Amino acid sequence: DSTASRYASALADVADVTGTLEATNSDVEKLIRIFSEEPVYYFFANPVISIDNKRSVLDEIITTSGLQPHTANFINILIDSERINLVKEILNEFEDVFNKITGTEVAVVTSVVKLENDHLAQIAKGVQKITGAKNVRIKTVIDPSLVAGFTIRYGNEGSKLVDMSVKKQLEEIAAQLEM
Amino acid sequence: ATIRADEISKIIRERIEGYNREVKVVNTGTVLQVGDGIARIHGLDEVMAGELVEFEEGTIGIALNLESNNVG
Amino acid sequence: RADEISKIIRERIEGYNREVKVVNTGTVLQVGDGIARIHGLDEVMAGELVEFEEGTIGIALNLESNNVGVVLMGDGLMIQEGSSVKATGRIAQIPVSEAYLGRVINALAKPIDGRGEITASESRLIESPAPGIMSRRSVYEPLQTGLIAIDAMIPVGRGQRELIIGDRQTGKTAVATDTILNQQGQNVICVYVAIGQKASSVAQVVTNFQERGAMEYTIVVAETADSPATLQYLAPYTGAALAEYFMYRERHTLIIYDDLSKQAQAYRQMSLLLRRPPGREAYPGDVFYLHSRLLERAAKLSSLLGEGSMTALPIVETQAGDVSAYIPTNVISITDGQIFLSADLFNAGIRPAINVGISVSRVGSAAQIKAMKKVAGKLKLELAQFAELEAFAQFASDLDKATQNQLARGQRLRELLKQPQSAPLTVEEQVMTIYTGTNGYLDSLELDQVRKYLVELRTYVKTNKPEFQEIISSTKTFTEEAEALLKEAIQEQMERFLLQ
Amino acid sequence: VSRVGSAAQIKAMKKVAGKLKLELAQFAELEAFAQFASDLDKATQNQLARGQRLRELLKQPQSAPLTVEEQV
Amino acid sequence: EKKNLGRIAQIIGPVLDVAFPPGKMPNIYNALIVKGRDTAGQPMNVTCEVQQLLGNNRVRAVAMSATDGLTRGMEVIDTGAPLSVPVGGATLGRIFNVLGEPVDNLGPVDTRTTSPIHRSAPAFTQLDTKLSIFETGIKVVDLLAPYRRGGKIGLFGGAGVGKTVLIMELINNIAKAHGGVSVFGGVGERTREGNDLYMEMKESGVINEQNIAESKVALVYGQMNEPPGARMRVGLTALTMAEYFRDVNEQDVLLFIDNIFRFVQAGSEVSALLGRMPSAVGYQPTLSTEMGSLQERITSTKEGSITSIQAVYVPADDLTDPAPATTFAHLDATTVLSRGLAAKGIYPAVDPLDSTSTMLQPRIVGEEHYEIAQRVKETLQRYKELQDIIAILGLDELSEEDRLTVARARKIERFLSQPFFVAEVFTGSPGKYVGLAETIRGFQLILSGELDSLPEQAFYLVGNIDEATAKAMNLEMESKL
Amino acid sequence: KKNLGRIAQIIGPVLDVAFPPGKMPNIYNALIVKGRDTAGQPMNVTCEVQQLLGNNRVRAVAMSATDGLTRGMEVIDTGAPLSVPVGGATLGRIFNVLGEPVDNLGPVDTRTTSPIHRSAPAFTQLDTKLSIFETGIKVVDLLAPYRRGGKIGLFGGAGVGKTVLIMELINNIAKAHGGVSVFGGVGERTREGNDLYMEMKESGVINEQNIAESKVALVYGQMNEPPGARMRVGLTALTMAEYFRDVNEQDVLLFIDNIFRFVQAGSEVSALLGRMPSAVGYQPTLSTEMGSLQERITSTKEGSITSIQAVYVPADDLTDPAPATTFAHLDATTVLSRGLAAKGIYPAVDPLDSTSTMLQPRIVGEEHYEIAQRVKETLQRYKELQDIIAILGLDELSEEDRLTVARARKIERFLSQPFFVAEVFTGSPGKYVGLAETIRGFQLILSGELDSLPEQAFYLVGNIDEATAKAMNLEMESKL
Amino acid sequence: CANLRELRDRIG
Ligand SMILES: Nc1ncnc2c1ncn2[C@@H]1O[C@H](COP(=O)(O)OP(=O)(O)OP(=O)(O)O)[C@@H](O)[C@H]1O
Ligand SMILES: Nc1ncnc2c1ncn2[C@@H]1O[C@H](COP(=O)(O)OP(=O)(O)O)[C@@H](O)[C@H]1O
Repeated sequence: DSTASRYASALADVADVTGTLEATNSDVEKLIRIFSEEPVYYFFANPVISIDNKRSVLDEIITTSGLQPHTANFINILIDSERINLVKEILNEFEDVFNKITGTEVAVVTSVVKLENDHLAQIAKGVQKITGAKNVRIKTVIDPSLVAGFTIRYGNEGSKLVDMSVKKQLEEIAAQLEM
Repeated sequence: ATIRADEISKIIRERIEGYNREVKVVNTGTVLQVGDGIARIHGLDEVMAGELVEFEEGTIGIALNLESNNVG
Repeated sequence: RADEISKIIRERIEGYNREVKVVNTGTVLQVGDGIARIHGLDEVMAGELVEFEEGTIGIALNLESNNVGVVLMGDGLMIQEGSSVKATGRIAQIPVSEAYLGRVINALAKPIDGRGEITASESRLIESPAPGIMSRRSVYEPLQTGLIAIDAMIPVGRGQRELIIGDRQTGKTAVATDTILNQQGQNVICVYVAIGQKASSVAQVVTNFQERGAMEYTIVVAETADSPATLQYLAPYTGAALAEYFMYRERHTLIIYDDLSKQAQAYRQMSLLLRRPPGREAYPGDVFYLHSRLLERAAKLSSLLGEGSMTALPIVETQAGDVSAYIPTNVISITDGQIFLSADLFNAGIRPAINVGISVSRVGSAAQIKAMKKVAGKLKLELAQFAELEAFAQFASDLDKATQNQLARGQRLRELLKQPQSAPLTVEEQVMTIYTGTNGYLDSLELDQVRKYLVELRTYVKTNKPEFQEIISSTKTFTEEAEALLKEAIQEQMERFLLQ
Repeated sequence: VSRVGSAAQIKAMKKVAGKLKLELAQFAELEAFAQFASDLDKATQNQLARGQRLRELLKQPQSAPLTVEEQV
Repeated sequence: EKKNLGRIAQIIGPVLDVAFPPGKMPNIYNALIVKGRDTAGQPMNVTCEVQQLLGNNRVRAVAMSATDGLTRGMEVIDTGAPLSVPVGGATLGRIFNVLGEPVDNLGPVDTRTTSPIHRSAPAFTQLDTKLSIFETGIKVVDLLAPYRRGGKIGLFGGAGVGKTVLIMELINNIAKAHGGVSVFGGVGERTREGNDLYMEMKESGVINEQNIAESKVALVYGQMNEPPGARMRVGLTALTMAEYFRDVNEQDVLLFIDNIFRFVQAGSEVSALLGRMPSAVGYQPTLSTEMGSLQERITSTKEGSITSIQAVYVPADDLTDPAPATTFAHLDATTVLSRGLAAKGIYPAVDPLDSTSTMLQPRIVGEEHYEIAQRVKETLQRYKELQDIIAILGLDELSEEDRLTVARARKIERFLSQPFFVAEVFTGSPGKYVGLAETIRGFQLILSGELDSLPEQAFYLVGNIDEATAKAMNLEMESKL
Repeated sequence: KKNLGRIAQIIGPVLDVAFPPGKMPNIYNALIVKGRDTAGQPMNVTCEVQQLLGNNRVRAVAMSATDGLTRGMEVIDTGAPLSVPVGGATLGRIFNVLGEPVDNLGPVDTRTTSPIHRSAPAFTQLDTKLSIFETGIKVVDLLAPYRRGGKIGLFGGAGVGKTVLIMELINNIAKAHGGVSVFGGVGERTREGNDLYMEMKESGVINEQNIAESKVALVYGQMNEPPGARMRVGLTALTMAEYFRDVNEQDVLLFIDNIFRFVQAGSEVSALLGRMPSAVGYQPTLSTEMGSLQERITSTKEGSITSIQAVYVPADDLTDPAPATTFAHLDATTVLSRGLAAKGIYPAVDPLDSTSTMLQPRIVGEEHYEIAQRVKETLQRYKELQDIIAILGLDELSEEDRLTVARARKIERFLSQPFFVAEVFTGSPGKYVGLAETIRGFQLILSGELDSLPEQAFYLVGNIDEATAKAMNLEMESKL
Repeated sequence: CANLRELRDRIG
């Protein structure tokens, strides 16, 4: 694994052993939305700033957004150790680890136009059957690359890919060369 | 170190249950990364540099080089 | 036909219908000047060559946790750090067929000569398990290397992986070409892979084969210098996959690699780029494993597998004429013997420059035919005695007549050994030559004229006593009729040579 | 070696002894080769004498300035 | 042991880093098979052992077969114990790879009993005291350079010198005279030479193709095709397959571990693969420890001796570099097979002069044995000296106080040549086993001065000295005709 | 283009620049850095992308000095792989690796610019006509003939030759060759570049009056340039030569001096770049980079790029990777030895080590091949008797072998040459001697017909007739 | 190798 994945797995194990899992995931989404917007990330980095000031402003930004107590201790430990400069990647891989532990698996469907909810739920049935995940989450992205249908980027991270799309004519012309 | 020996998920769970909470571990430590004859133990803050630490099986170890978290 | 050519397109257009398969597809983190540390490929077998969005196929060797580090089989300038790279179910295979005979190829088994495009429905995986010990057999029949030095004192039987190792520029490529050029009457499909050699030298070798007519049966797998690291790595395995097919289909073969030091240098390149820990000489962890994996798949199969035989003949270029370095000692531990081409013996006029000493052959006289088994024994013994008496070469001052005669015969025997460039000595000639030299029949001549006398003798014999051809080609034992015929021919030729 | 050659000397120096580098470096070979000798002719017996008298005159006691004529 | 399913996280070349659940973890050297899937469509399983732990439940393991085709995430299964080698009377005759599966395709081997590879050392109380001479059955070895039972032995000579007929003689003579069996342990053996040796065995009666479990060899062939973790562990596989024989049948076992420098080479390969920082000239840092773990289980336990015979190949011909240094720190008898002697035809080609043994000392061999051995070595020294001068002066011109020395030197150099129970397939001579007492008395009679009249070719290829007198008396009978 | 860069880190000559995610340059893509100078605002330092680190930043080596660059400086990617101006305008000017004029004349035109890092020529089109070449040197026209339209290597120790030989070879051939010559000062010392520029403009090659007429087109990435520059000035010379061989259809003669700099600068950048170190200290991709230079030099049915790279053997480590990889590419290699220079035999070309694949008899002429074989054998016999001579005395060997020793001395001194450009080192004028004349000289030398002349009469002599005259001069000076 | 090669030459 990576260090970010290790910290994310720690936070996910906490969200397991304490019954605050979905609240923890929502709080991590809030926290990564926070630790975007470069000024605050640069503030929590740049170790010349005193650790006391850093943890005090951390306490304030916790009591502002009202995070879960345990994830507040998590980001506080991240500040305590010198591995706070990884916090964006950690909160990013938390989605991976949370979904893997909870049993949900992400399926990215890319279609030329917005995909309707009924057929999206049918694609969810398909991805759920081929993978074996409980509450498969389909985050769709409208892309102009294709021509007619959809690509499914389900799997660990992008790895598996099934598609009825511009890849059809692509394979057609490519194996039409056949040289 | 980016991959620090004090970064096992179980180990950081022990620290993340309490950040600035109840008094730390005195003499009990879980061995990790017991590889090239050099076991990196987490905890053991009371270890004198050069201690004679014992293990579960009964294999004695000298605690020569003990870092900020891992008493190697 | 002006639209029938486009009508032909409709065939494949209606043919391909694209069922929905799973393509392992991940993003490219890092393009590392030959390596592309792509990310996200989870279910990719170690060795599946991937294809990018720009058609730059590359193999996936270094499968780390969060980034599969692939190496590019092409000039990877077009990768865009984000172009989703797809995997292929191929495990780095190449198509193989009989129609590769004569067309030089690269490591992709794509023809580089350009005079055609070889068709093939059978494909042998480039890396493959070598013959097991249930299938491998001991070496029976010899591979006539055309040289008296490497077919009398040190043989090379079919199935034995000898080693043409020597100093820089001593004749390793020329001796390997002499072997491939002799191997004409026989049925061996001689695959000559050239790793890292310049384009001009590969052109010179292929045009030499085409001039001599031995290019009908020779796949010169050619890897130019600017060819990427992966192809110079993969070329021996490509030629091995061709010769393994030709062997498994009952045909004896002869795969002659070129510069295994350069092959290991290309592996050093791709590994050190892929960040794999280096051992001695900065060569990576598995060099010995590597050279064995492509070099131990060369042996005689058994009767129930098809009697075929892949007889490797590597060329390990060692610098300053030593075996202490990593690659020469590794390939010497792998190969059944070796021959040492020494630059000193090369500049001293002995061409081929085959060191008569330490260049042992593990098989020994089990490979040689009965004629060689009888004559080359005395040849090896007399060359050993002449090398012992090489210290008395000039200081033999009216010494004992045993010493003087033995030293003179040895001095003549080494000019039996030396022979012209790309001159193939078919066994029917070299047996009579080694006989004439080892039985004193040319002790009368000086050191200079042995070459002219022997060329004239071989011509006269092969033109005027064709029963020797029947005996040596068919019976393959130096029996009484052949012996007496050779003696009489030597006498007549010596007489007319004195008449000049 | 000198990569500028006698192009960076006065005309007098290049005229009197410009071939001196190669002549002397050649005499070094004839000296090391005629240390061991048998039946030396007059060519060698006088050439080694010339080379000896040509080596022997570079023995400058340090911090003693030699004007250019004192070398010519 | 358990369904310890993990994922094969990182596969760098042969080394494959596997992860494990945080509960159960295989310790070091605990073999694990991965439920792999080959490109062909069959579920072939390449076996591995944990060479190193990397902490975060990921045990860095090296593979005993090619890793070409191992997806990450494949089910890796722990065995809970080191590589189970199918020891027993069953593994007497067949060829084996490192994991213990017969590759000679004859049939399956009884895995009813199996011992782990990495069993630890014997103990101080279990080691035996008396430095006991090991009667080989070669007159040269038994006289000049004796072998230590429970010790180590180096065959410096390469192939082509007659090493294969020598080791075949040693195995057949172990099965004939002694009560034990041998275990050829070819480590990194070039497969052509492997099949050469196997066919030489099958045609020399050493192993019976018609009768297995009656044969006298346990072939363990780690071919150089196999990854570095394999041909490294082939030595230890042969070692445990012989240690079962030792500590279960109380019989003298012979390990013919092929040239140790390949084992040390494989150790260097696997350590450079694991990334552990290399030591001196380039062998692994744990070179002394690893080669000592291979060659310390070669000890004469109270149950029985397990004496080995280990070829050693010095790279660039120096005793100085660590691998031959750490090996010669262990060897107890070093016998070189000489190429010129082999070409002469003084089979066995073992050189009488340059071969030496630490057992030769009188308190170990016997005072008379030490005296006669030192006198034979001095005589052969005298002959190696006078080989220069008998060319110039002749055998007659030189003094007749050492003409006796040259004559007895020819007699010794010939009498050392012994016909073998294996050379019967080649030449037709029956083959004579020569006890230590018989060769001692024979050399005492040759060197003392009685047999100064027998011809020189009467000692060539003969067994006991009375048989040499019989040869000479037959030559005397035929002299008239 | 327009894709601003914002250079993140500057670790020595290697600077990596954090592009936006969508708009990232490819590998080997020129990056002109709009950066400040030491005094004043405008300055354009060039960089080529070496690898894409994947944190939206790409590692680029610097073609100008890395001093004066700010973390955060704007930089655009050109999108063109470091184009170099070639054509009729490149004739006569000394060029940077960047593709600029260094001779302070009027700037070149950008009408016919060409990419510098292009693909190799395919084996389908390779012209292989084996024709010997007469350079002018006795030894390396006889003992190791050169292949016209083929690579040639002047290997040697530090200062044994290989630049005075390059100067004499250009002084000989650059007039004869109708096609232009493209000299590349790859990491050569600047003062020797100055000497070569002056010698070209004085020898009528540059023709300073009509600069557009010259039969030479120099590029200098000389010794005092950042390791990026020496990494690619060889490719600049190759791009000019490849243009003159692809379009102008004329056979060109590129001299690269110290091609070992093209590998050592690669080492100094590869260390910082993140690539792991190889053997004795060079880059990992030593062989592939060296091939990427050497393979583009091939006669390709449109012309013939004959080339003479003055390879530098690092301290005469003839087994080092940098010459060990170039021996495979170099056809008519020529190993110059400090051993045969310490005794003053110049040129310091080794008679034995210097070998060529144009010494095949049907290619070079039968009598010439036989004379070359006899000379090499006599020198090999001398090198084998060097141990007996040095220790046991000259007398302790045979009296035929003594004739072979004296003959080897005569030969190895006769293959000395007074160069026209080495007159400042010798003090004596230079004698250009053809091929047939040196063959006719060696025939009489090693045929035993003239074994009476003194050894010094064969030293530094143009032809055998001049040696005969010097014998008379020396015999008169002996008694006089 | 300029150190090892010189010693190989001297040993030869
Ligand atoms: N029998 C022979 N007669 C004449 N010349 C020979 C003979 N054998 C070899 N040569 C010489 O050998 C040279 C070529 O040898 P080779 O190509 O093997 O050298 P190399 O550079 O080591 O090869 P490579 O380029 O594969 O390293 C030619 O110049 C040729 O003159
Ligand atoms: N023919 C010659 N006569 C006299 N000296 C020479 C001759 N050739 C070379 N030298 C000396 O040897 C040196 C070798 O050339 P140099 O430019 O030093 O090579 P590099 O460029 O490799 O350092 C020259 O500087 C010169 O002084």
